[PDB]
Amino acid sequence: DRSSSAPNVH
Amino acid sequence: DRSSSAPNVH
Amino acid sequence: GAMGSMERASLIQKAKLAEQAERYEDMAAFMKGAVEKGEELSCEERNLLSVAYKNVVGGQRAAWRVLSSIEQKSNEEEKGPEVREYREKVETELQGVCDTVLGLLDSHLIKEAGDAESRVFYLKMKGDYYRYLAEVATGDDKKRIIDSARSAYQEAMDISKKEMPPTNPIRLGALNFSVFHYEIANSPEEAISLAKTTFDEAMADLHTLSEDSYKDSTLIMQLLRDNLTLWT
Amino acid sequence: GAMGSMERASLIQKAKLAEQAERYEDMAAFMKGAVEKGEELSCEERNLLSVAYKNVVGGQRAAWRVLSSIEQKSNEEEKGPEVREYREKVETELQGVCDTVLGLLDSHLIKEAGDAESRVFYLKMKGDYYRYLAEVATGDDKKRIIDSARSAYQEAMDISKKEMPPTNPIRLGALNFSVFHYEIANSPEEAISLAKTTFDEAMADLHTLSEDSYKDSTLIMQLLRDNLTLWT
Repeated sequence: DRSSSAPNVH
Repeated sequence: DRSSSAPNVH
Repeated sequence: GAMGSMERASLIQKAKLAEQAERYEDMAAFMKGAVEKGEELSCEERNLLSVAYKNVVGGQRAAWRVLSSIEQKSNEEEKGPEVREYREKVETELQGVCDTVLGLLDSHLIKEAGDAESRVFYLKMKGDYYRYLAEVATGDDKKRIIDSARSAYQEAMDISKKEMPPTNPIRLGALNFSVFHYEIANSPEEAISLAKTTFDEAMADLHTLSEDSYKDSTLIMQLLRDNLTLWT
Repeated sequence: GAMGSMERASLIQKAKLAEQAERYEDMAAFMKGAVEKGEELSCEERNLLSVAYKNVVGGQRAAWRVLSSIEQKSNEEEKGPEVREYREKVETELQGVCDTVLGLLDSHLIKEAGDAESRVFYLKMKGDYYRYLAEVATGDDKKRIIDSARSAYQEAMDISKKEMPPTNPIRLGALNFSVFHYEIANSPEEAISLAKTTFDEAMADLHTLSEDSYKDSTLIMQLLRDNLTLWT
């Protein structure tokens, strides 16, 4: 699967 | 909670 | 309408791709445009139409409920008119989708449908979309909406009772009329009698079915049981 | 723009209600209209803007991936032009949201922002929205898009390195530059060196933080570890 990027702040 | 109604066919 | 340059079959074709992508606003407008071609719909094409407009209204209903609860918590300092303005705007979007469906059945799906399974399917849908309007109604027309839903629901029952077996899944899907009674009509004992009569007459018919049909009907009978366990 | 009759604060007010309802198209247009009022944004208002446009583009990306896979399965009978027409239509919707954000930063958010944390936040976002365009680019402008994303990413790194500590969550959020390297730039060993250097320098800084700040940074350091476990 694809790589993890930076999450939705709240 | 509220009552269950009839589900999405597929 | 908006979709008048495209072939009927390409429109069916793209509705199924939108479902796969989970793009139900697109799905609903493709199926609106197929309907407006003027020809009747088959049994698979009818299910596409109900899946598309249900997932769209389903989102509006859920967001209207969040908003309306904040508005009421702000009664039992004050933030301004902003909550009541925005709840009003969502509510007006939902009433507009409900009026769009109701217009496709009146023009001209119900009057062209002569089979029991076509005609019972469209009359159910009509009572479902008056119900969702009643869920948000508060004016003088609220008693009028509750009576349009009632009337459409009852005509479909009379046909289904004399024309289809007690295990037919469209006939079981009667579940929705019992919800009407409980949550809209303030008649909870009516709601309870219907669901118990409905469950019992299907139960005694299962011996007549294939394994594929057995599985379809027991699905919907389990929802009748969950409600009775909740309403008692 | 469209929102020009409404007060700036009512617009902030309604963006937070849309988030609660999970109505992110509404959320994005409220925050577009606040931006166009001409004043700079605070640190909470900036997070609202990124939450709103991320959830909207997030849905377009996921549906574009479904469609593009069906299109390719139909190469390795043939259904017609319908798949390629509908994938093309979604793709054009995504490129339009990416051009709308990129225009708000150029006009005039980046040039007015003088604090390190404002300026690094907007330059990251700019490399993120060129990245999503590159994910669907295939023409002569594809090498040009990959270079706009690169340039914006690197300027923000240089500022963050000389102006903020190695545990700052905006600085850790560098995770995104390593994804650029791995999935877009065909440079997977670059991607691996960055994530390991980044993890190590934050690790040796944790002793300086409160329990609330510790929790914020360890969140994002765990995503750096998951990728290394996957890329090796």
